[PDB]
Amino acid sequence: RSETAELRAELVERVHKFGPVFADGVAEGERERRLPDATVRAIDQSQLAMLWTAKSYGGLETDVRTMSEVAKVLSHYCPSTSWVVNNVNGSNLLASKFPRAALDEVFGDAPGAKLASVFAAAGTAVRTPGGYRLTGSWPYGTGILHDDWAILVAREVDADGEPVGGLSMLVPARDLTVEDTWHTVGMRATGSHTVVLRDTFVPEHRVISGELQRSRESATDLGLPPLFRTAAIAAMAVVCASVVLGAGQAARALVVEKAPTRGIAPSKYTRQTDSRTFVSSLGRTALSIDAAEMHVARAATALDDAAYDAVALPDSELLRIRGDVGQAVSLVTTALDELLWAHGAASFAESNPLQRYWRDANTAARHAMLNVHVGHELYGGSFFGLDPIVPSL
Amino acid sequence: RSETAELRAELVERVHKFGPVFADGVAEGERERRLPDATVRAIDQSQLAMLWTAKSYGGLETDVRTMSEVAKVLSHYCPSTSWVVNNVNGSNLLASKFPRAALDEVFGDAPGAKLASVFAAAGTAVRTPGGYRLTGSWPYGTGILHDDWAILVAREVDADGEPVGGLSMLVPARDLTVEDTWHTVGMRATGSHTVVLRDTFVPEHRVISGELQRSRESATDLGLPPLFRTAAIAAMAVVCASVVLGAGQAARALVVEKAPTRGIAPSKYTRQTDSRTFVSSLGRTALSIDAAEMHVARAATALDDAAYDAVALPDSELLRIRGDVGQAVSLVTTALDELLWAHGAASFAESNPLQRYWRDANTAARHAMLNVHVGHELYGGSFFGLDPIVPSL
Amino acid sequence: RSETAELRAELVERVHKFGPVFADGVAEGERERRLPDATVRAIDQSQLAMLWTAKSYGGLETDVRTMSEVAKVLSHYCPSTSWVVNNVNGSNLLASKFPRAALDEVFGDAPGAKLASVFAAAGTAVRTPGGYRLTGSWPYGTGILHDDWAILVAREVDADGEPVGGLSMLVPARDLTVEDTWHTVGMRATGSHTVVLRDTFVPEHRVISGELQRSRESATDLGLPPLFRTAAIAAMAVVCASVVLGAGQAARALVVEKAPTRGIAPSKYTRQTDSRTFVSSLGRTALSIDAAEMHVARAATALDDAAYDAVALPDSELLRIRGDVGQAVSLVTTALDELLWAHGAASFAESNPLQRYWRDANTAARHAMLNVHVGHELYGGSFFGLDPIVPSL
Amino acid sequence: RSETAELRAELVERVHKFGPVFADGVAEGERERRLPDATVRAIDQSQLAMLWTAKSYGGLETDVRTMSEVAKVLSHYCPSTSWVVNNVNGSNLLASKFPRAALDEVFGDAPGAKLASVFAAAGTAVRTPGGYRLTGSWPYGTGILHDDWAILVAREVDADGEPVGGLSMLVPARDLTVEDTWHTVGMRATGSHTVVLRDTFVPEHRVISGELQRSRESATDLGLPPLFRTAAIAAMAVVCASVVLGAGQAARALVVEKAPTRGIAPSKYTRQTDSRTFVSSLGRTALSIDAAEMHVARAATALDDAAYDAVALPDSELLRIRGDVGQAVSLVTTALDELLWAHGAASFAESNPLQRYWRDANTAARHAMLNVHVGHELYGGSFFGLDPIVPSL
Ligand SMILES: c1ccc2[nH]ccc2c1
Ligand SMILES: c1ccc2[nH]ccc2c1
Ligand SMILES: c1ccc2[nH]ccc2c1
Ligand SMILES: c1ccc2[nH]ccc2c1
Repeated sequence: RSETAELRAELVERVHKFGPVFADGVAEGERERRLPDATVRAIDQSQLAMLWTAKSYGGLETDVRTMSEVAKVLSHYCPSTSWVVNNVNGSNLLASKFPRAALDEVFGDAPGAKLASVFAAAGTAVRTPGGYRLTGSWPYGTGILHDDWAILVAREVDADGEPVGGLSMLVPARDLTVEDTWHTVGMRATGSHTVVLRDTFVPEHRVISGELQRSRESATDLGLPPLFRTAAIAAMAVVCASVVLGAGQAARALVVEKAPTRGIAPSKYTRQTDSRTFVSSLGRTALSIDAAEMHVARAATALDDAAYDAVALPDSELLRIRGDVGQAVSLVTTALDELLWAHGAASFAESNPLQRYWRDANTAARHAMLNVHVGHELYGGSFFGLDPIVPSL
Repeated sequence: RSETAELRAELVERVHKFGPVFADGVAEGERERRLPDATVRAIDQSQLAMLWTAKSYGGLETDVRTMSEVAKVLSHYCPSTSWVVNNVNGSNLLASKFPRAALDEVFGDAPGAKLASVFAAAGTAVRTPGGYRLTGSWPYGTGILHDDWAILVAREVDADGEPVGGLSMLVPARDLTVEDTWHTVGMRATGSHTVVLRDTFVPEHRVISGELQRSRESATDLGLPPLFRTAAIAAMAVVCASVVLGAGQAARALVVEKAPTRGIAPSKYTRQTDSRTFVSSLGRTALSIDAAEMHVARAATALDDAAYDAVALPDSELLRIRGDVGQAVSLVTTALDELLWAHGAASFAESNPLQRYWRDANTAARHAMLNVHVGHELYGGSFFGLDPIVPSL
Repeated sequence: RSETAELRAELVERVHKFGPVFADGVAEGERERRLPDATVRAIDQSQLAMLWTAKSYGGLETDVRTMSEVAKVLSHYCPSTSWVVNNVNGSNLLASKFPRAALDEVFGDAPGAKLASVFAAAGTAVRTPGGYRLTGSWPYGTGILHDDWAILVAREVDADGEPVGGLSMLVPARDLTVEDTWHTVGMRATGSHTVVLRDTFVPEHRVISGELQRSRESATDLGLPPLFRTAAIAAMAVVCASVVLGAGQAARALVVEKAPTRGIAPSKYTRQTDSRTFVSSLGRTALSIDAAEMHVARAATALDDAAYDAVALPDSELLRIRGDVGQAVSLVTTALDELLWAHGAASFAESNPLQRYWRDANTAARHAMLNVHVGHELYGGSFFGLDPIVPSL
Repeated sequence: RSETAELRAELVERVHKFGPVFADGVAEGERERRLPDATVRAIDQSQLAMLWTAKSYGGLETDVRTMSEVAKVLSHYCPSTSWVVNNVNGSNLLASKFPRAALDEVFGDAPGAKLASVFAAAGTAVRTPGGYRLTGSWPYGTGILHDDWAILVAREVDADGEPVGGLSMLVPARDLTVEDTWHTVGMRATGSHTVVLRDTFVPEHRVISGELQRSRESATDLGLPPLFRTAAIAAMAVVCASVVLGAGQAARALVVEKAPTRGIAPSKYTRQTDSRTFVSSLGRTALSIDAAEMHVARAATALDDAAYDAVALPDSELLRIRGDVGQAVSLVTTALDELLWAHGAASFAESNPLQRYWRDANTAARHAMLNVHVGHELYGGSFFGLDPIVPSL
């Protein structure tokens, strides 16, 4: 275990090393709505997309905590990069549910392979000899422009067209065609465009049931390494929350950094630190962000402990983790509003990084897996053993 | 009084009549960072910049409540337009502190005259024969590109250069030169650029002491009409809050309008109205916005009552009004965050008006006169008769 | 109308006149869990139980606003008295749904008649010749010990025992028997004991359908005076909220009164007013209480306007009023927690009135008609025209 | 270290073993305002007052985390007992700053010795031959009736009467005289009465400077065991917060336990679990309590890590811990208000444990060391290196 703490220290140190490159390409990504080439280069050199890739394929093969800690530091430099990087690892982790044939095809000669994934069942597939024929239109395809493969969920149907089952299908970039639909006010460089397919062929070995994609049966398998025992869907939500969290932490640091050089208009306080109302308010806001940090870590640690222990997390724990992530990001978005008040009107200038953290965090926070209202109802429901209101845990 | 309620109904009806024009020019203003010509035309035709202009100059000469109600409806169509319109009236109201010579020069042949004003003392003036010589750089000059005059606050100095007093100075557009400094993520079309002057001459009749600009001695003057008895600085803050409020109300209406046609991902709720967690949350959020509405109205009514009654508002009332406006906008920005949660990820699309209300309201809310933390300390301080932490009330 | 504002001023002045008597009997009522005789005397002398009694029976016959304003001032002296007084008027207002025979029997020779009422259907009634035979056990019978009659809701059944309909039944104190069940930590003097009946006879003229008790058909009846056109159930909730509100306002006044004579342990602030963190926080807390005040008044005014105008309030307005009252009391209970923080450890001493307001307001706030969560779901539901989750409006 | 986790499991198991006795004496303690004899017996048998007593004196000598975890479970049975128990250990820990002579006198033949302590400098002491002469009146003396000694802070003065320095003085029960001043609405059995002294003699060996009482110089001393390297004042605040936290957790468990057997009046929801508005709200409230739990643990772990590592905590860390404890208890008191709303009117019945947790937690939370507003200003101030607003850290 002392190894995994040491590795984290190195990967966090890499983010600081490569950070300047990510920070350098912020303006272009905002402008173009995709990651600059220098950034993608840096992501590939740094191996930050390989944290949840297996060691057998030359990956780093870390744990949930390490990915989270890396995510939070990355968001300081560029929230979009942090979001793409984390979604790639999460997508790479989900690919471990596919057969060895698929995994070998994807990672065999590509240690730094990068996957996209959209779980919304936006397509229909039919049985054809040797595999499936897939058609659909999948929005919110994060980082699809730079990814090698994509995991797409679809609804299987028969010759007549009646639904028979859910599928999770791994298709390469060569078969992909991407529509430009990502025009947003935050997380712009994420390039979460729509993936389109039209009668695209997918072989048997690169298709699993959606029922098997959600599986946590690997939790008790001693043959697998700890990482692949982890509850992947929960783990993905945790690291996504870390991206949002990290942006909020950067917003706090900035407001602290600039407070002694600014006043509170139109008050007598020429310095923001001179106002004890400002200081206590900032102390309060900081403690909310600290709570969100403790929330994300609690969940990350629960997933890591169970993975190493090779025990299956009960539904109640998974339901609680979904509440933790929703609560954490909800605290951050409220904290950001409080930080804009603390800073003042200059925060909304395009030259100011504060509005950038504000916009990126707020946009990313409304990801399905981070829904605070759904999270509350899930966690609240676990106390009475009610039916989960979401299909996947 | 039944007249002033009838007039409001007509002016609100005008906003709806001209609204389509304002709504039509939203995309261009966002792009260009200034109001389209059709909008400025509509503002001049509608007389919405003449609400706080005197009847003797062919103005409408209404009251605080009416301006507020017009402001809130305007924000539905374009928050930037609402902000410019309201700042013009407020600036026009502040001009009534100047001598008749200035007022005649400004409004004599221009019933629809539009003033800018920045109160931050960003310039220095010296005595010269017949007037003053003024130099400075004044940021945040709202709607300056379309305005005829500008009220600029400056610090008077002597031949040696030692501060002697504060001044409020009315200078025309012909003497103005505007720097392009307004690059923001919200309230973009407001064109709050920097006003620059360099050894510009201002005559005696268009200069008053800053000490007289803040004056509320007109409160008891029965010679003046009610409007000009009103506490102008307080009244300006109230209508500014109305702009922010109105945006929040439009955000609420939109979320209500779209809820039955959307789901809550990734939950079983295919319709947002099917979730009672969604409905109660929306009910709660709506009640916060309702409180902000009641806050702004309370203040508006206090100012109007005293103006018609010809009584001077004590400091405690003015201090309370400053708390009301800060509280109202603080509730709206928090409510907007809650509405983004209610709506979901689609809210951050550029095609969606929700992120537009969100950004515009949040940017405008950090106006000095709307500072929530300062407002709290002011109102709290009035309970114990502490010294106000702001110079103007 | 200038009369009803003048009358309010007098009735508020009466509360101050008789206030010392109510304040004098606080300690005894706390001890004995019922109102002292001096208090009941004062209630009868002051006519504060006759505000919603008809003028034809020698009552004051005021409006919702006046009752609310009286309620808020009463809570300063003794919250329990305020609660009893307001419940009596509300119960007296509900009696106007009964036939003239009942009203004459109740108010004919008793202008200062005081009714109790519990709406929870805790009893069953059967048809007998000339009336009904009633049996049941009704908890939460506020002020029953001092009341002359009681309005009890029951479920009608047949000889076999199958439910047939809902009833509202007016029975006198002579037929009542009261069980001592009111052992609480707040609102102790309210004496909300359980009313018990056993095969008690109730004649036809003192029984109406529960369906007619909830009726708002009197809203458009020009024959009735304005008061009896008012939506009684909504009006009762509003004045109940006023009792809770008034306690919160008294808590605020006390904290303001004592702040300059106390410190903030263990800080350097020997005076609470010396801490600007304390002052701004108090300013914030005060603004929440101000919002609750504006909420209650908004609702009161909506009910009064419609009553005088003789128009029926649509469900949406009534649903909104239920949200207003729940929001108002929710703000007050949160504000009280904030005021305890402001004051400090001395607040929880039995000698300190602050913990008394705290306990009384918190207990009363959980009245069914003041349920904040139900209120939110009701008001939220009105936006989409959903079925109300409560039977009565 | 695996020992200290094992010991905790046993001490938590002891609280459950002896819990029934504490729970049994709740009604009497509430009535009499002091701990029943069976409780004091149980405290002495269980060794729960000996957690922060040295092993050399036959104590358990645990750490901050263990005391905290024991505190939280104790509050389930009786919050007052938990508060007394924790204050005794904290007082016993502070006694380690005194010389060996004092420690031997106190703990030499009394392994289960129980100390009181009040830090408010409410007394004056003068130099006399062989020691000091002490006079004063010290309020809030928790558990003084059952304690063997008391640590009292005083101001040293000269023959003339001018202040010279601060003192911390250890005096036995034989020299104590206790005034009955503890009449409160929560934490009643704590018996926090006033300690009075009149020209009482205190020898040199049982007196240290207040300057040495606050000392953290023991942090780096490898001669001392880890427990006595811990920052005692910070550690005391942490365990006090644990008492409040534990009460809030018990309130949550109760509301969860009773929800399926209760309805939400006056709604259609016959069961509380049937309302998804109730469930999500409870989920939200639970997450606030979870945050407070994570706050207290974070602080406890920071103190324990530094103690075992033998490093001195910088001021910034100590300032942060003071923010954590204030935030945690602030979350709990707000959470309790939310839980009363969830439960309903039955919560305020004297027979219901919910109002007991509510009152006890709220009273205890206003302890100086748990002041949320002071905590915010302290933690906020650490970001800019401002002077601490409290004398002790
Ligand atoms: C939930 C679970 C897994 C996922 N992979 C990509 C998106 C996404 C959402
Ligand atoms: C405060 C008072 C008046 C003002 N006029 C323009 C800005 C502004 C701010
Ligand atoms: C709701 C409506 C009317 C009522 N009368 C007494 C209680 C009560 C509750
Ligand atoms: C702060 C620090 C230490 C203490 N001991 C007893 C009370 C108390 C408060």
